[PDB]
Amino acid sequence: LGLISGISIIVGTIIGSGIFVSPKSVLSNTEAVGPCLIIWAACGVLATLGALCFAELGTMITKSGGEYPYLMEAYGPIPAYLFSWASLIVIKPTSFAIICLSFSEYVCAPFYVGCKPPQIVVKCLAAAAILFISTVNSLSVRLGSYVQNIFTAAKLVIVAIIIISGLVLLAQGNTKNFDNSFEGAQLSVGAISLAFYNGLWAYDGWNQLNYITEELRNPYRNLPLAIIIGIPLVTACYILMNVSYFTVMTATELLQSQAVAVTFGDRVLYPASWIVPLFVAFSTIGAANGTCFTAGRLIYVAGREGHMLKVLSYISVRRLTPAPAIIFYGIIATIYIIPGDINSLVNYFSFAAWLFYGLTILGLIVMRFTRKELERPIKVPVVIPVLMTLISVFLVLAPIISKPTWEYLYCVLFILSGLLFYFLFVHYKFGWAQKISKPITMHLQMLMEVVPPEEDPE
Amino acid sequence: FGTMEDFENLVAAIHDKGLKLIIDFIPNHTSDKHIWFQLSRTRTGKYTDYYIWHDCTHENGKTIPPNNWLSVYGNSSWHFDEVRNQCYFHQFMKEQPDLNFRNPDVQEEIKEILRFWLTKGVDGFSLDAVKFLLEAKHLRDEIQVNKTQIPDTVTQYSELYHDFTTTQVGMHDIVRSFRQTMDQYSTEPGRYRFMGTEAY
Ligand SMILES: CCCCCCCCCCCCCCCCCC(=O)OC[C@H](COP(=O)(O)O)OC(=O)CCCCCCCCCCCCCCCCC
Ligand SMILES: CCCCCCCCCCCCCCCCCC(=O)OC[C@H](COP(=O)(O)O)OC(=O)CCCCCCCCCCCCCCCCC
Ligand SMILES: *[C@@H]1O[C@H](CO)[C@@H](O[C@@H]2O[C@H](CO)[C@@H](O)[C@H](O)[C@H]2NC(C)=O)[C@H](O)[C@H]1NC(C)=O
Ligand SMILES: *[C@@H]1O[C@H](CO)[C@@H](O[C@@H]2O[C@H](CO)[C@@H](O)[C@H](O)[C@H]2NC(C)=O)[C@H](O)[C@H]1NC(C)=O
Ligand SMILES: NC(=[NH2+])NCCC[C@H](N)C(=O)O
Ligand SMILES: [Ca+2]
Repeated sequence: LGLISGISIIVGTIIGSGIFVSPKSVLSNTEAVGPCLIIWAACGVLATLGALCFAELGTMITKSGGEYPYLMEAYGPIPAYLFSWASLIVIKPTSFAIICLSFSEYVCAPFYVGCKPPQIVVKCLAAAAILFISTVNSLSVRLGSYVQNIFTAAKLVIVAIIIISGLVLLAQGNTKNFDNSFEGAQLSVGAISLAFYNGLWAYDGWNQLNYITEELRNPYRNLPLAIIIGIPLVTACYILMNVSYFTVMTATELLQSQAVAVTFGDRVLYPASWIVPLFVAFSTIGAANGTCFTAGRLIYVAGREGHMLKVLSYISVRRLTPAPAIIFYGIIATIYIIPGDINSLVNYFSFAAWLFYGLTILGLIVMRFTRKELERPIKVPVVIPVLMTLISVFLVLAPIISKPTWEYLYCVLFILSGLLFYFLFVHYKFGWAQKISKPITMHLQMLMEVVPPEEDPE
Repeated sequence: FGTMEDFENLVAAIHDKGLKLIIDFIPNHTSDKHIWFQLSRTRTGKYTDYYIWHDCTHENGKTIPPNNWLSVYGNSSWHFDEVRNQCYFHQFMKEQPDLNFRNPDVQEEIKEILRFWLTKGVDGFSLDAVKFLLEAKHLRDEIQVNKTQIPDTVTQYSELYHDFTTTQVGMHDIVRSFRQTMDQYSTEPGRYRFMGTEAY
């Protein structure tokens, strides 16, 4: 991989289903067009300053996983255990639930033209996408990657149609929605903070950039150069798509809209308006099919330290797929969509993710006072992880002191419930602990035909 | 009532509150100070047949009309024009000459007015006086309610049966073509255009 083809993996991973779902709730919190475009630019700065901090840790430590070896080197085994627990039950199944709910908003919306589709059709079509993707990825290890090339191709076709059609209509003089852009706004730290949650969901994927892009012709120069080029190129596409929405829509019509891209495609492309619910739905299950490939990489290394059940990250003998980890992610994702509601799963995902984004970036500053003699090839200026830590404190504390809703309580009570399991199964190796786990490991092994992966660390 | 910018600020403000706006539309007649009528009575171009003109015998300051048809507000529905030296038809007042909807140029002009206000963002129309749109071209006299009444005294509108001046064959097809014009602005979902008719 060169430099130019290193940009292609960064852009193709970050651009997903977020730009088709998030513009309604960024505008709903900052109720003007002017501050709505400031937020979509400021999340592009947080995503590039966050990915530069992860690029330093990824060449410093050189152990696979996610944030798990970065948290173990800085604090010890307690926040490393809490990351593998909170990514097992909170972070990874809610990501799979938001995407499959985003697929169902776009399949159902052209059949309800001036109307709102009922929640039972949105949820029972999103549940059929979770079960179908979990069945395909648990049987056909090579089939998920062949169709991924035509899902990436359908994704950046509909992105280029929206960006170009917005520049043509803006040239003809359709600029009357940007006239008094800063009248009617919120300087509230609960409304600004929730516009950052939904804006940073569309930028999600900047922290998984470390591992699959170490295969470059000259790392330690081409990796930090792929972040300064790759993610501000995504920020240029996200601002241009939101400008393209406000040329055909008022800020009031965008709030009263089920799917924001089927409303755009009804005013611009009339005799072929069905290509927007067709390509966005292909782009969305391509984003859900991609996450089931790496299911088990963090599970395996956390099980090696004894911080995770080892019956997960077993491999089926026929159809060499990580079938226990894929089936477990599908069960928690169908449980999350029954209370459901995108704008409640986005706040639930973003509170847990940015609690641990700010712990590894603070761990970068801890490892400069505690962990010298450590051979840093990439080295950031020290003010970049300082402000990225303080912004992560703002994204955690401000929702619970301004607009405390009930999903922020279930997210705390599920993370700290893992803190009890640390003191009963890791810290105090009780005798009745492995009297339970290996009976479950042995019987699930014969039920699914799954073996230990014929694989050591590397 | 204001300017065109006042109307455009009102349509935008109605839409930000989630409301809809319908306006009246008058297809049957214009004022006699309309530019089409000032061109019609000098026989200028295509505008000669925009209104319904017929020969009459105006002498001694009084007009002998082509038939006995009466205005709704009550006297003869024909008025002599001195420049054209013919009589024109009006259903309501002599300052309101009726358009000739048997002329396809007139039907094209009404459609361009509808497209003008639909482009401004008006959500629909209320059509006034659609039953008065067409009249019989044979121009025969109406039947009196009282047949022994002397026709010099038949001046009130309620003294005639209006079989030839209201609801003629072809009127409903003109209203259906108005609905077809508005259907080209109704294809986007959530932006259906309303058409109501008034006939009392
Ligand atoms: C209400 C809240 C709680 C809800 C909980 C609901 C739980 C529902 C579980 C449903 C499981 C569905 C599994 C089928 C998924 C098929 C996906 C697929 O394509 O497979 C390919 C895979 C390919 O196999 P092949 O066809 O043989 O090649 O098929 C299977 O492996 C099917 C094996 C079924 C696996 C069932 C696993 C159930 C585990 C339950 C263990 C519980 C232990 C609890 C002990 C407690 C002790 C304290
Ligand atoms: C195929 C999908 C199912 C397979 C995976 C689940 C297996 C079924 C058993 C479920 C758990 C049964 C009780 C725990 C048994 C192990 C206890 C133990 O002694 O650990 C030793 C264990 C080591 O065992 P070893 O792997 O045998 O060495 O120590 C630990 O791993 C500590 C970490 C425990 C992590 C617990 C994970 C529990 C997953 C289910 C969570 C349910 C809530 C989901 C979220 C709420 C709904 C939204
Ligand atoms: C047409 O109707 C009008 C009614 O406005 C008649 O005009 C005058 O009506 C008033 C009553 O309000 C009488 O006092 C006048 O004597 C009427 N004028 C004349 C000249 O008689 C009018 O008579 C009707 N007929 C015509 C042919 O104009
Ligand atoms: C209207 O019709 C009536 C009869 O239908 C005409 O004749 C008058 O009828 C009344 C009935 O009570 C007699 O009292 C009158 O003597 C009749 N003759 C008249 C008024 O000349 C009547 O002429 C018709 N026309 C009008 C204008 O009323
Ligand atoms: N690991 C993941 N796939 N996370 C979700 C990525 C979401 C993606 N950035 C989007 O625009 O929707
Ligand atoms: Ca008429």
